[PDB]
Amino acid sequence: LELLSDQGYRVDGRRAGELRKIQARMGVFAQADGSAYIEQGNTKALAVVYGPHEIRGSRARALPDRALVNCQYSSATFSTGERKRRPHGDRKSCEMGLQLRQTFEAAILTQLHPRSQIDIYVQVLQADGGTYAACVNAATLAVLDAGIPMRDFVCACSAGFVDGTALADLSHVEEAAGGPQLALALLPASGQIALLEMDARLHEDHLERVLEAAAQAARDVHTLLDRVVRQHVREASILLG
Amino acid sequence: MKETPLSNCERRFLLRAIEEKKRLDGRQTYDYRNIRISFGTDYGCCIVELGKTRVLGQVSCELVSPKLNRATEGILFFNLELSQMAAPAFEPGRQSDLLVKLNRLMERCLRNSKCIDTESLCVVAGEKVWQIRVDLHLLNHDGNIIDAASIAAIVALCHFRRPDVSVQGDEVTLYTPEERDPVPLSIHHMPICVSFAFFQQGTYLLVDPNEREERVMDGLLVIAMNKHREICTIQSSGGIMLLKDQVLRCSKIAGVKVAEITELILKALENDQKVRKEGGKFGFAES
Amino acid sequence: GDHRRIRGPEESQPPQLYAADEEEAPGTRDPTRLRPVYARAGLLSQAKGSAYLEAGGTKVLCAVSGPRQAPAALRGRLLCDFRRAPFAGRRRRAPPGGCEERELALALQEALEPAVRLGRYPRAQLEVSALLLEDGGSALAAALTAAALALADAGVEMYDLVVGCGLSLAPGPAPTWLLDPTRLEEERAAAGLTVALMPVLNQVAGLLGSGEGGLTESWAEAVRLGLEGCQRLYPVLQQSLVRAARRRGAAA
Amino acid sequence: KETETEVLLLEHDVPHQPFSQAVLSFLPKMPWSITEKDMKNREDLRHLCICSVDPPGCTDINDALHCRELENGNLEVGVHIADVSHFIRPGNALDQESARRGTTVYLCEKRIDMVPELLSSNLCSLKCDVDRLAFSCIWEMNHNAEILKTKFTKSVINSKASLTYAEAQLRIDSANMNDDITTSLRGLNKLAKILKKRRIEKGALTLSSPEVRFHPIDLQTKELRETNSMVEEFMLLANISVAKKIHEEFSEHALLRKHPAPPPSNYEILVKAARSRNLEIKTDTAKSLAESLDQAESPTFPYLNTLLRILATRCMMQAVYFCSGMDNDFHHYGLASPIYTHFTSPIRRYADVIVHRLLAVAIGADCTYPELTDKHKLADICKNLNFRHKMAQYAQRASVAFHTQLFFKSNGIVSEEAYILFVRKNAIVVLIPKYGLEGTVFFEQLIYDDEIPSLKIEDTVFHVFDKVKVKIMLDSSNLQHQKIRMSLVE
Amino acid sequence: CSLRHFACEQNLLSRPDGSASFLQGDTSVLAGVYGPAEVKVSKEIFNKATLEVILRPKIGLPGVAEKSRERLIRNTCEAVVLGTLHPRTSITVVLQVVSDAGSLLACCLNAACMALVDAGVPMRALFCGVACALDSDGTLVLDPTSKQEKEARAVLTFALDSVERKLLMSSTKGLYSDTELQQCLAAAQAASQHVFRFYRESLQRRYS
Ligand SMILES: [Mg+2]
Repeated sequence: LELLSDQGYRVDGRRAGELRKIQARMGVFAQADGSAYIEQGNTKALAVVYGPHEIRGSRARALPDRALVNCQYSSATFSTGERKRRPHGDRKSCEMGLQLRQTFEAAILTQLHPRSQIDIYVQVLQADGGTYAACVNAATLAVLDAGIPMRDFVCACSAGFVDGTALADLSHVEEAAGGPQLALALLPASGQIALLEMDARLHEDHLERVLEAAAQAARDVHTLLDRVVRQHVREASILLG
Repeated sequence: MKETPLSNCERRFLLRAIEEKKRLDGRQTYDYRNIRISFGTDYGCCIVELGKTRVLGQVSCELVSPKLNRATEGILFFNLELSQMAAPAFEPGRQSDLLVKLNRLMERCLRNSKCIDTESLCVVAGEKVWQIRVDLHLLNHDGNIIDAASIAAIVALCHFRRPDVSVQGDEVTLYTPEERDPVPLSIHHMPICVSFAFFQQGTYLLVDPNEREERVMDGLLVIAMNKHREICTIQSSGGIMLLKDQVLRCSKIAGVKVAEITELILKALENDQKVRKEGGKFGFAES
Repeated sequence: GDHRRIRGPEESQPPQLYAADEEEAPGTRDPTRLRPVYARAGLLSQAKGSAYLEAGGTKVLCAVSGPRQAPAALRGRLLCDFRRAPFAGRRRRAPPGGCEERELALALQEALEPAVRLGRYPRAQLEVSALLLEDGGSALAAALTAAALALADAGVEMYDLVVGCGLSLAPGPAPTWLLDPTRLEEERAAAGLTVALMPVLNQVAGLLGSGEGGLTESWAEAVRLGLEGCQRLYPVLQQSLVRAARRRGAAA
Repeated sequence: KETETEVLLLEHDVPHQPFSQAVLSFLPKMPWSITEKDMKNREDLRHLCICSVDPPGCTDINDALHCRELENGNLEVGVHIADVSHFIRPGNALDQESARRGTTVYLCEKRIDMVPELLSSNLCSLKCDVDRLAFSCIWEMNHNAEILKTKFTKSVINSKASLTYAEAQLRIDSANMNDDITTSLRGLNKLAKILKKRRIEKGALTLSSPEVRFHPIDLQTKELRETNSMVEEFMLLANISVAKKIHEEFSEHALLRKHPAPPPSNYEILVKAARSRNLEIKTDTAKSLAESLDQAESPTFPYLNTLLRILATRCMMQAVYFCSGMDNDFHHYGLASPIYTHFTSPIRRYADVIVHRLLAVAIGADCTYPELTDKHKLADICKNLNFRHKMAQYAQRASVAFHTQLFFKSNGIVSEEAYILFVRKNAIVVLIPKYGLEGTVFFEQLIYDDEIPSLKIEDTVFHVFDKVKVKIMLDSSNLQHQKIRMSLVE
Repeated sequence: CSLRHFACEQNLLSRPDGSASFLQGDTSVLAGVYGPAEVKVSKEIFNKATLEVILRPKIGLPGVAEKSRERLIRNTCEAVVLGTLHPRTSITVVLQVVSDAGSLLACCLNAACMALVDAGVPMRALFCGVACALDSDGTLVLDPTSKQEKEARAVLTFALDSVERKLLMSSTKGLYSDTELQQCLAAAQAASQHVFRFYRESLQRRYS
């Protein structure tokens, strides 16, 4: 086992600056107002967005100014090789919920749907590294499929640091090694970050590198996603007339 | 109960005083409040109060069967509770979002940064290992927690001492604080968080925000650091759009701030040891 | 560790599993037989309606906390809490449960909603609380019957009573359907079944079953047999309710 | 240094931990004015001239002496020890943590104690001009030093002086005269010399050994002097008298120490050596040996007798504690005395404390207890104590070795002279007096004479007591066991 | 004295209505009160204020014993505090155990009382809490230490009143007898006199 061969290659067979082929789709479930699917390698996220609809049991939380974003996270038991139970209610899925919520409340441009729930839901079927970013991106595609206004593709990805270099879009192996991994989600058009999570020890001068690397990886993810979205829109319009 | 609403008067006044770079109590933007570190009688208790925010920290030990994946190194159990005396809204089982984010952040910061030696505290590899839990309790809520919680956990885990143990084969012998002198822990580096607050989408940034400043802010950047300039965690919350240079500058700030806080902590422990070496069950340090 | 109950040991296994013996088998008996039944309504005071039923080692209570404010939408409700006392059965289980208690609760609700008429109890939820003090055989059926008695006692309206009956299957070479069995005939069994009906209008209300095996014709014979058993049992409950009403007339 | 020290103390199991809280508790609070309630059973000698001799820079001073003239021509000599038993009463945790620490280690720089510095240098010690408790053994003698009347009394005294050996010698024979100290010191060194030569005639043997004690600009060698032999002779007399008493009174349970004489299969090397160097020796007993070593001198090797003294000390067995019941040897090779038990330094030993207790109960100034007669427990603790003294010796040796390594690192000295002691096939042991060091040198084709211990190379021959210059190169390949190495030249 | 050096401090915390740190010897409790405030229609009752106490140690989680103790304190306070003045509102008393060296309740009660005072909440009479430990030999000790509680066969926490020095609460561990109960109660009354003198000194110096 190893992470960076002296030549520059990884285990999976890709250099540091590149990533794995995302293969996506938009329109999985029709009984909803917006759905998506994404596989950013072996990972397999699945998003759903029940649109801006009425609040029931008002319970005096229907914001009158803006809309009410309610995003729920879930990591299936059979996601990891080690089976686990209680995927919801845990102290980690709820943190992921907070994160997704504060991202999309930033992006989703709620000032136009006051007193209304935008219900986002995310289920992770398979996890092999980069488990948050796949979900961010799937929920983005979902939102778009639901014609919900939103400032920009909020594209996310992860970076890491090994042997004085920066890796893009980590997997589980180098994610388990314990090295610093920095996940983020930004809005490309403006160059602004909507989220910045990070967990491990490393020096400071080695920050700009992984930071810009994650940013560029997110730009690439943006390219791929937007090509998908354009194919989808084109096909739909053609079928309309 | 419920928190009293915020008047538009205070909000506008605060935003303007920020525009003009004026805090309320009279300090600058790149300044904390006078943080006091007070100790208890029992090794492992610390009350740290920054300005009005008091937080308590206790550290306890146990011996237990470890978990199979790691049968060599021990365990560590964080928990932070928001006592109803901190503020009215802190009813039990209601303000769960804040609990969750704080606890995950603190776990991450301390555990995954490898601040202590989970290996040194092994006794019988497979049968019995230590288990160090740390309970932080929020007493008064005026502004910045994460910093207080972290300073408390650190002062504790550096001011705690285990009941010594002898071992031969499987024969394990525990002893009392009166029969031998308890042994301290093994720290490698003391991280302590640093909290920045963003105003007007990213234009202005403050340090050690009070409660009102937390109510009229849109974004929060937490940054964990050491005296050796080693990022341990950084987190953005509040749904805010920042940039690169902002985090770079905030880091160059956290450097100095953490250096100074660390100097203080070390002085506090020194003074506490001196006191107990002279008769007295307390220890006090002031910023 | 639960912080709402006393600090006990982490785990605790019973001694039986550490025993060494071939437990006694029942043997033979009259398949179309019924155990002696003691049913009385009006036991409890602080409850609007209560009932108690004993059939062999079976000992069940049921209480009805009456209407408590909470068309086809302004239609009543009844929520049922089945609960076996931790001192019933060879093994001990913490009070909470969460696996089979809820299944049998669903059963009770599905077997009671039909009989009860809830149009006359709108915007209301009837709290039915069953309690199984001792398990000695057909349990869910006793619970259905006891809840029916408690309801009819509190004076909630209905269409007819609910009579239950439990059956088992003999794993012998000539498998016969064993009626109203014991915990031994039920743990040494291949298949189990439970019927519950309203005998006047002859309509099932909720049934249930399971099997190490079986087949259509066998299950059908089981069904009709349980129906006959419930019919033969109904009069006891009738007399019990009459008796309780007479005692009420006596009190004033 | 602060790592190697702890490492050797962890390997030799020498407990280094500081004193626990429970221990400190049983100590006395330290306002300590002499309590005249415990002083009941005891006496008052504050009206006495006392001058405790003490090496350079010590703090656990325990012994004290005096020699008071008496009208009848006789004189009363008296030794005084710190009566620690009153502080250290049994059944405590103090006693347990002092037993485990069965002796006070004295490394080249520090000292691991057996009783806190408080009770070791502020209360029990016989500090100057401060009334301190004590046990006392008094004899009456004449100017030929034969005991006439003895006594073993508890008391409270007041040391008027805490001297040094050099200060002692100059106060003795610097022509100064005073009614306070110098006359006592002179009239006591006299009896010392008389007893010394008398016991030498009694057969007890004297020896020597390469002992170097570091400051560490340049190391130094311990220097002999009268005062040391004086105090030693007096303390040996005290130990022997105490032993005779506690034996006559207790013949079942006690703490004695023996020196099992060596089988003659060990002297044969020294015999063959002095034979190849035509000095005859009689190894049948201790006397024959000793009275022979004083004759083996020859002018060609003025530094010869010392080598044989070492070569002998390489043979003697281990002197060990034991109980008077479970054994019946009661014979000490070295001093030629049959019985001997340590009694002077309890601050530095625990058997001394147990002896204080036994002797005090024989005097009647103490109460018994089961763990004072139970031979089993006493034997077990005695075994522990022997184990502990052995560990201490090993540790101190390792420490001096470390300091020599460090000094050779700072100063790479090479090609210093050396004499020879042994001669073996693979290696040739060697001795350097300057640095007080004995070492080995391998040669890995030889000629190995064993009938006469010698080595023969095509060019030369190696016999004992020859000379060779050597270069000391320390190898640090394995930072564990950074080991010296000898290279030879002539 | 028969009992040990014990001090207090008022208005520590800025956010709560009234606060009090009460320590005696080495046990130190910290109390914070939220005065008449909101209460939902489920918890409230006309013509009375709902008093709710929540006590939490500094280790583990709160289980059952702490709930019993906080019921005791709740009902004691309902006994002294006036609540027919502030109906349809909630008074809340939070207790935190900074340290534990025996005589715990005897400290929590005093701290609760001082906090209620600082919050200017209408009380009918002060109250106090003492703890008396009966060893095997019957020799009692007031304001015990954990050693004295472990080495003893009975322990008795008494919550007394100030007007007529009655017995508002009693929580006992161990098994004891009648005469011992009576005599320890008298000694508790004396100790309560001393505690009340102390309260007066503290408040005199607080209003100066
Ligand atoms: Mg001396």
